[PDB]
Amino acid sequence: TEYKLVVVGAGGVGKSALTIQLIQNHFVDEYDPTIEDSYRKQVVIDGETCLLDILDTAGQEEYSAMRDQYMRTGEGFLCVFAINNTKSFEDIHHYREQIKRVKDSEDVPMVLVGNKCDLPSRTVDTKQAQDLARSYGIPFIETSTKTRQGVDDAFYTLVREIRKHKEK
Amino acid sequence: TEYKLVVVGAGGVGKSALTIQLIQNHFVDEYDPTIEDSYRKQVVIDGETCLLDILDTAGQEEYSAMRDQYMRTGEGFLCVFAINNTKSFEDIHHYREQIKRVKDSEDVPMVLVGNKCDLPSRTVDTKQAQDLARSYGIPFIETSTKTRQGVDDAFYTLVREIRKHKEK
Ligand SMILES: Nc1nc2c(ncn2[C@@H]2O[C@H](COP(=O)(O)OP(=O)(O)O)[C@@H](O)[C@H]2O)c(=O)[nH]1
Ligand SMILES: Nc1nc2c(ncn2[C@@H]2O[C@H](COP(=O)(O)OP(=O)(O)O)[C@@H](O)[C@H]2O)c(=O)[nH]1
Repeated sequence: TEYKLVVVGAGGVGKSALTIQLIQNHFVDEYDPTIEDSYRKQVVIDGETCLLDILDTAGQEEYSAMRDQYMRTGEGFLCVFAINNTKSFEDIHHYREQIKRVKDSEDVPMVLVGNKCDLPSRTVDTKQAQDLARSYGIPFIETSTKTRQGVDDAFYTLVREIRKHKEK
Repeated sequence: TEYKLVVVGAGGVGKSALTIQLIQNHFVDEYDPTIEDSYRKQVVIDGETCLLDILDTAGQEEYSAMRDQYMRTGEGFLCVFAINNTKSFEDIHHYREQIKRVKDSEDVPMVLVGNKCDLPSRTVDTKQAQDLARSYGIPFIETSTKTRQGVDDAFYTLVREIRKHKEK
């Protein structure tokens, strides 16, 4: 019964960087003698075993058949833009709308993430993003994989959102 | 109407290299005024529009929730090992068995691919792989992304296998 987390957003916003850094600080080896080699790696976030996937829509993924499958399988979504990329922020709404459509749900656990908050070349203000998150009813947090600001908190917040959804 | 191709195999066998090289030689821009920016990139193989996905089970993908979803969505599978990696050849059968189980089908279009055939350090003989492919009833081809040997033929053969399956 793992929690299934999906990281979504425009190309180049830092989805891989965020996910790698999370794994780096939260993976453990678990003994499980029912599997071939007797040990498996898992990620534990806020007490929950989590699966992690990245949904990219550009580049090689312009050729993928899997977008809607990622949206159906994911239980909560980190919706990532970069604070120095206005287009990436503008693209968020499309992602959120597609997820809601594919999941046929108005209550999907989500956290809005403004990554690269170490950069001095900001074009998306914290207030713009907070306003967006408030409209959606979801948390917003700024992150940087360079300084580590916010990264753990973004994923832990998403886990708490999934947990509250599952307890409904 | 798109043919959905999935490249599967152990980490490091060359799945990304094969897929990138295929895209490089077969992508086209298509005019489509129904979509946002009026042009979309597509891959055309043997006259068919194809979608391309890579199923990796190790590394970051040890944490993925999506393996069975890739297997359900894919219509044909390139099962890739490397000719200098005996373990990757040994791992093929497990992949094939899982695909058949998930798809609940004895007739799944597949091609067996022995990649890195430019390398002089061979530990998997062509006969070993041909014997495996014959048992499965599927084509086998050796490829190299370094010399380009076989790469186009592997994907074109898979498209023909899917086509014949769809005409049944
Ligand atoms: N300054 C800065 N660069 C970052 C940060 N996170 C990622 N990057 C860089 O942004 C680029 C894109 O990151 P990547 O993880 O590949 O993005 P993805 O395409 O969304 O997976 C890379 O060069 C990363 O080094 C961050 O918090 N700050
Ligand atoms: N010599 C040789 N190396 C290859 C070939 N295809 C891929 N490689 C290398 O093998 C490594 C793994 O390739 P990659 O595509 O990342 O494998 P994947 O993990 O299966 O996606 C990389 O260093 C590639 O450069 C090939 O045909 N010949």
